Amino acid sequence: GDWSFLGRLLENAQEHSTVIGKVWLTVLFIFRILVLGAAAEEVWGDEQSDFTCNTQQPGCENVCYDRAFPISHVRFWVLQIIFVSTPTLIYLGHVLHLVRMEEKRKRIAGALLRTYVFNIIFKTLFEVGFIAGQYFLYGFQLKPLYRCDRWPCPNTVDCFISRPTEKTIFILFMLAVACVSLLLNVLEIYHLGW
Amino acid sequence: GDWSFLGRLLENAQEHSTVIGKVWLTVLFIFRILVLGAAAEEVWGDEQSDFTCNTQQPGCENVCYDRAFPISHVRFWVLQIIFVSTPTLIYLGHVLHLVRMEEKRKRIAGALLRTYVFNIIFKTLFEVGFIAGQYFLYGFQLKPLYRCDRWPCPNTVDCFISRPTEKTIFILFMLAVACVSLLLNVLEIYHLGW
Amino acid sequence: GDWSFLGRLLENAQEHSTVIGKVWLTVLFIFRILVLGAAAEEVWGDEQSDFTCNTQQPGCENVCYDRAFPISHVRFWVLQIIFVSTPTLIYLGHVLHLVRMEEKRKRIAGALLRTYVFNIIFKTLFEVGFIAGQYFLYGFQLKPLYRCDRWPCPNTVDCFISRPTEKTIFILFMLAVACVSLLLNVLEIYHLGW
Amino acid sequence: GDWSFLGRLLENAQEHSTVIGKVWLTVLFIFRILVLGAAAEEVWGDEQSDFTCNTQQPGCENVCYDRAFPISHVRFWVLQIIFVSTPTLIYLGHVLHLVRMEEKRKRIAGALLRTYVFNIIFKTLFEVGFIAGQYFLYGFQLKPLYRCDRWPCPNTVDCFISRPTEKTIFILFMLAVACVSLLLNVLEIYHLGW
Amino acid sequence: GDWSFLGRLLENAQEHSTVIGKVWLTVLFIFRILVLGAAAEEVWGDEQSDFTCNTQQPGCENVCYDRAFPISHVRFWVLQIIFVSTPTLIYLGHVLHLVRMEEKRKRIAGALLRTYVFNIIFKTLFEVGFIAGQYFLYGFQLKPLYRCDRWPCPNTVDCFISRPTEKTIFILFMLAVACVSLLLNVLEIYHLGW
Amino acid sequence: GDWSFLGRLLENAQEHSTVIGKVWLTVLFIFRILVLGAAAEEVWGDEQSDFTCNTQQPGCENVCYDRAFPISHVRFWVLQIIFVSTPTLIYLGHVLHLVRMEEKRKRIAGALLRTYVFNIIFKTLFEVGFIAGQYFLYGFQLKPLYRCDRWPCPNTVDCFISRPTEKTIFILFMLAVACVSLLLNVLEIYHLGW
Ligand SMILES: CCCCCCCCCCCCCC(=O)OC[C@H](COP(=O)([O-])OCC[N+](C)(C)C)OC(=O)CCCCCCCCCCCCC
Ligand SMILES: CCCCCCCCCCCCCC(=O)OC[C@H](COP(=O)([O-])OCC[N+](C)(C)C)OC(=O)CCCCCCCCCCCCC
Ligand SMILES: CCCCCCCCCCCCCC(=O)OC[C@H](COP(=O)([O-])OCC[N+](C)(C)C)OC(=O)CCCCCCCCCCCCC
Ligand SMILES: CCCCCCCCCCCCCC(=O)OC[C@H](COP(=O)([O-])OCC[N+](C)(C)C)OC(=O)CCCCCCCCCCCCC
Ligand SMILES: CCCCCCCCCCCCCC(=O)OC[C@H](COP(=O)([O-])OCC[N+](C)(C)C)OC(=O)CCCCCCCCCCCCC
Ligand SMILES: CCCCCCCCCCCCCC(=O)OC[C@H](COP(=O)([O-])OCC[N+](C)(C)C)OC(=O)CCCCCCCCCCCCC
Repeated sequence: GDWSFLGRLLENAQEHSTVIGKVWLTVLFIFRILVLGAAAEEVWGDEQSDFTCNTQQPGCENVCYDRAFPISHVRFWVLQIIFVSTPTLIYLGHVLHLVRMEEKRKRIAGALLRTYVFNIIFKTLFEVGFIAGQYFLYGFQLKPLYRCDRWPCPNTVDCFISRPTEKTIFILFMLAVACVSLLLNVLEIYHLGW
Repeated sequence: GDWSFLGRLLENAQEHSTVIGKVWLTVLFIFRILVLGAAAEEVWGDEQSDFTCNTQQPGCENVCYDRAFPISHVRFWVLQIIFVSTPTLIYLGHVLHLVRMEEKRKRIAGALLRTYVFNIIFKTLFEVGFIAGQYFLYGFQLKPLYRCDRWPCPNTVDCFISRPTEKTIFILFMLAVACVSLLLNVLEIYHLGW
Repeated sequence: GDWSFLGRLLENAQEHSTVIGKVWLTVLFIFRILVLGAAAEEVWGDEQSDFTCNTQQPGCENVCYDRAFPISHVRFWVLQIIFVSTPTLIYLGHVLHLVRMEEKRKRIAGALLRTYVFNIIFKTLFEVGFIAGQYFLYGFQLKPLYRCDRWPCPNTVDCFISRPTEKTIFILFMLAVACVSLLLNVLEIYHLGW
Repeated sequence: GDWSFLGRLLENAQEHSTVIGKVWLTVLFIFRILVLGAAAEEVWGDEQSDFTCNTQQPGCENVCYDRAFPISHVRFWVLQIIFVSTPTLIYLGHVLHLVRMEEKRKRIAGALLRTYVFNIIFKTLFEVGFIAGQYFLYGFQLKPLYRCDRWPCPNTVDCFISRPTEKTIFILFMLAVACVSLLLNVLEIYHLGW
Repeated sequence: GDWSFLGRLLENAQEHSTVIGKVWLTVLFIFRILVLGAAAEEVWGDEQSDFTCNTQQPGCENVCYDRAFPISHVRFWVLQIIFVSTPTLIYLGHVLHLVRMEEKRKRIAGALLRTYVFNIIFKTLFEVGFIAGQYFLYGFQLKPLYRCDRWPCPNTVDCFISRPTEKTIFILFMLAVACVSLLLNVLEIYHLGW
Repeated sequence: GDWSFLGRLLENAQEHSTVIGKVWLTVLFIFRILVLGAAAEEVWGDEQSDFTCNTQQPGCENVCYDRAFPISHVRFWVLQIIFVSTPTLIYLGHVLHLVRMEEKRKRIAGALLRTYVFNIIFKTLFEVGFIAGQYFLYGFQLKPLYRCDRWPCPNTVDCFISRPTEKTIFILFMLAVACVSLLLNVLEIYHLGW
């Protein structure tokens, strides 16, 4: 998609953020947004086209793909990116507001300190939450075979998924990127406190 | 699509708007435009391609998809974005006109105050209206099965929709974003009055 | 498509135009160009792919789609945009030429006044003309069923169109946008005269 | 495609050219490049996909499409644009070279006059030539039916073309644009001579 | 594809190059890169999709397309562009290095002269080489029929190619462009020597 | 995909890097990123669409493509580019941090020297590693035939790959580019030490 607006906002965040925060933003842009655009979106292009079920029942493939993949992985990662980014926008807005107020009348202390720490907190929580949701929804291994018993499918039908190994690889890659982001938030807290 | 022109106009609106207004515009750009471009448009890519009806009647799938989905959701959201944005453009134009007039001769009071409040009002009305239209047209749950009795379909035919669960998720996501926009307009009114 | 060049020219037109003219250009960019790019072009993507005729005759679907839709709607709107825009480019060029001449030697009167009024006139005429052509070619309701008797089709065949309801909606939307443009040209004339 | 580089060069040409030349370049950008990108390329998207021949012979559709359409129209127009543009680049380069030489040492006369006139000449010749080639290759009406007798086709087979009416419309549109370009070159010559 | 980076580098090369070199770069950008992007890539879009073999043997079309077209033409031209461009980048880098060194301490002679001449030489060699490779691999006429005897094909099968005439036209066009580039390099050498 | 952000970061790296480093970055941008975008991604577009297995077993093609190509080549190259780039970003960040610190108070020595050398080291290791992984996973020749015995396939089935020769060519091209990158890192080390 088009991430230019968010790109500008997060560059401005880089202008006003800790070094570890800059590392976090660079990770976000290179290892998550870029990887989705260049690589992952082409793996999931034929997710439903190349999803094959051994049946002659109309509508069984559709409902079985819907049950196998309620939300697609790529979409889930998109939402994860947006949500983990939002706190940074909040902090950047607080900063610009204080700057405008100073200008009206006539560098991390007071409200900025607290707000930044809270930003860190929320980023961490959201990240952990998406990780856990991904685990409980799919785990971290996409098996080639999916057995479906949803109406209109007669008895249990066997269905086969496109590119399970490649998808598995990218699932783990993005999970590792998320864990790196968590480590970076922890390091930022430590740096602040000491 | 290409939202760059609107992007520039709404950035200019950010230059001249309340803090809560800036939050509203950031929500608009990140949670609605971006989500449509990156995520939702790929969910609805195969809306009619993967729409399957259990019949051998030529033309039944077409008329049954037309009856099930008169306007697509993504298109409806596009129109919603445009319409909720228009008032902001009107207010921005009023502002630039007053600036040009001052320049000819030789900061929210008088006409700007009223016009801004009215902008808020219209944004709210339009938002609520689209929400209600969405509800009365589709509700907020897209069932996998759609039973169609429209000519040329013989008797009632069963038809099956692509990605009902994912579409349901995104419907609710966008509804929640709209409700957040409403809360923001209310907060802006309150801030003005007090 | 790519409207950037025209975008720049019409922004320059905004630099030199009446307030109502600025409103007209904003309408052009937001409600016509943007709507086509984001929404309408995806409705008409499968116009011929999902056009189904109940026959086993080779070539009947092609000739029946050609007879049903001689020019596609989206293409017609593209041409409408270009043509209604041209006068504005003519006026902008007259303006830049006078500016260059002043520069050589060493704000709406004389030739600029007349030329601007004529621009208005032409914009109006073209708009009305496209509206009427659209009406006489298609009307403003796209029926799902189209009965075709063109060779090689044997006797009369029934053919079915993709997304008739959505297309009908967008037809009316664009017609209303055109009528708004007409009202704006009328208002601009009135403002000039008084 | 991507016409940005050529766009920049021809904008520079506008910086150094007659008023009628500026009109010519605006015509080139709006009525030929833009129309191809936004409209014509979508008419010819399914030129071979929706080309249907009434036969069961493998390879007959391919050779019959190749014989019906040796070069596609859109490609022919692309080449026409490039070739009619080249002279303008030559003149612009002559100009920049003279400017650089003046700079080394320490507004249409001499070499610039001749070179510009010759540019006009070549533009005219190329235009007329492409027009005539288009006529002799296709004429200006694309008939729906094409009868093909090329091996491997057995006896004569009937083949049917996609969107003949729409293609016919756009053929005539582009021909009229080319004739307007010719009129503009003639007017430029007249302006120079008088 | 995206040629913007290379575009910037070669514009910088234009800043520091002979007039004939500027002509060469303009040829490169307009007649080779642009033609590929706008025109040729759409001719070769369905190279394998519309490649039809008269057989019922699974896998024969794949191996016969692979034997007929080991490397596609468009890809070959892409590589040709890259390779003929590289020397220019080398010369530009030599230039910028000398400029930086002058800056540290505190216009074609010495090392720059030799390096530029060598650039010319390499460009010529590479060009000639690609031309000859194209000839020995395909010649300059793409016949519609290709007879294939590669396993798993039983005996010899007849296979038919998409758009042979159009491809033939573009092959010759690009060959002529390459010969023009050669003439330009020769002219540049002559200009230097005299 | 979209490499603009990385492009900016690596341009900044060029601002602060050795000449051989600049050559390395130019190689990265021209011979790896550009080649993937313009050429390789179109070779691997139909990797699974045109993958044909001689069987009537549902799901055998999917599992046999997954076993033949666990990760696609293009995706592997994408990851290779990202990883070999990361060290350069680390070094650039170290540099900008030292610059900011100098600014607070009031050119390759100390920490910058070590960090740069380590960057070189890591780039080399990663490169070699990806090379070896590519070899052990696929080798450097993609055979047309792949024999598959994975469930649900009955006994051993023959499967055929799209464009094996072209893919083989590009595999070797990218391997040679990687070896050139290795030579450049070695040359940079030598230049530093002497
Ligand atoms: C503010 C934070 C709010 C958090 C709210 C959490 C709400 C949790 C509701 C718990 C209801 C559980 C009941 C249930 O769900 O019924 C079981 C059903 C799965 O059925 P199954 O066991 O057969 O396996 C499924 C196999 N299949 C994947 C092929 C289908 O559904 C599942 O378990 C899938 C559950 C997926 C949960 C996704 C949570 C996303 C959290 C995002 C947080 C973002 C923070 C900003
Ligand atoms: C300035 C504001 C003007 C507002 C004008 C509102 C006009 C309301 C006209 C009321 C006519 C009702 C009669 C009717 O419509 O016949 C019923 C028919 C649905 O048939 P059904 O009951 O079988 O279920 C349908 C199930 N199916 C979805 C699968 C097809 O159609 C429906 O109800 C669908 C109705 C959808 C209404 C959409 C309203 C959009 C408002 C946008 C506001 C924007 C403000 C800027
Ligand atoms: C400078 C201005 C010049 C204006 C020139 C106007 C020329 C008018 C020529 C009049 C000839 C009428 C004879 C005729 O056309 O035979 C009837 C035939 C339709 O047959 P049908 O009755 O069975 O229904 C058709 C149903 N079907 C749509 C499914 C096919 O064709 C039609 O009526 C369709 C006619 C469509 C007219 C489109 C006019 C566009 C104007 C654009 C103006 C732009 C200004 C800048
Ligand atoms: C520097 C200027 C050089 C100009 C060189 C002109 C060379 C002319 C060669 C004359 C040879 C004629 C013999 C011939 O060609 O055999 C006839 C054959 C058509 O067979 P057919 O009669 O059955 O109808 C064809 C029906 N079908 C279209 C469905 C296939 O081919 C045709 O006539 C098609 C001929 C198409 C000519 C295209 C000329 C393009 C000029 C571009 C100028 C650009 C200037 C910068
Ligand atoms: C630094 C410069 C290094 C240059 C190295 C040149 C190496 C030449 C190796 C010579 C081996 C010849 C043996 C051979 O190849 O066996 C014959 C076989 C073709 O079989 P066939 O006769 O049946 O016809 C083929 C018909 N079919 C196209 C449908 C398949 O293959 C062919 O001849 C096709 C040969 C294609 C050669 C392409 C050379 C590209 C040069 C690029 C230079 C770039 C400079 C920067
Ligand atoms: C920090 C560095 C960590 C490096 C960790 C290396 C871990 C190595 C694990 C070794 C396990 C070997 C067991 C195994 O794998 O079972 C054999 C199985 C292949 O079965 P097969 O023999 O039948 O042939 C396969 C033919 N087929 C391609 C059509 C499927 O799998 C294979 O061998 C394929 C193995 C592919 C290895 C890819 C390594 C990528 C390294 C990237 C380094 C990036 C540095 C930043």
